[PDB]
Amino acid sequence: VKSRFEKEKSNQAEAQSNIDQGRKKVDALNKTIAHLEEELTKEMGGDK
Amino acid sequence: NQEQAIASYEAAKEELGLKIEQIAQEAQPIKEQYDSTKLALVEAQDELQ
Amino acid sequence: RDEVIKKKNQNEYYRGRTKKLQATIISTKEDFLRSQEILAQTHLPEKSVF
Amino acid sequence: GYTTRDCPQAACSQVVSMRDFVRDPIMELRCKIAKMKESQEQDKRSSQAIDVL
Repeated sequence: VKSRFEKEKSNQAEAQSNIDQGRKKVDALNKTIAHLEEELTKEMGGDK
Repeated sequence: NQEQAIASYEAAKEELGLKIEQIAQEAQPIKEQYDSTKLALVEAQDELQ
Repeated sequence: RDEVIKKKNQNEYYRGRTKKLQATIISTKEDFLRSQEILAQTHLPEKSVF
Repeated sequence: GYTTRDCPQAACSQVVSMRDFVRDPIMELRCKIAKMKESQEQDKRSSQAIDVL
């Protein structure tokens, strides 16, 4: 039973690590897309 | 889609945390009777000797 | 001994995560093959845009 | 149906019953080490082959 509990806790820790990796990756990606969306599109769009 | 996956991961994390909580709650008494049997067995062995 | 058993369990769920990441990267290689399949058709821009 | 039967394996000639058999830890020790080594070698070859691609 202790082995099963530590297994479930380890799976929980791995899920938390996956959540942290995904959230930090998506935050960096959102920063990149915010930086690059208006890199050159703003001039053409405002002109149009 | 990454945010959707992260939300699903969070839901799974919370539900599995509830699962581990109930598992610990039911498992601690097992350790309790294990300790009680240990004390009973060692006392019985001492009295026997 | 209990800590060693816990560390064995650590090693083995790390092995499980290794298998999971191997599945992820085989999926990525299939995606790469599909990318080459898309690359097979050229889609060259016309020679007379300008 | 037979009280004593010849040992099926070669390099010997004798008849044994149920009660002569005892557990041999060496056999499952060999089985476990063989399974673990084959698992590690399969993982290594698969990882290297994927690294090739």
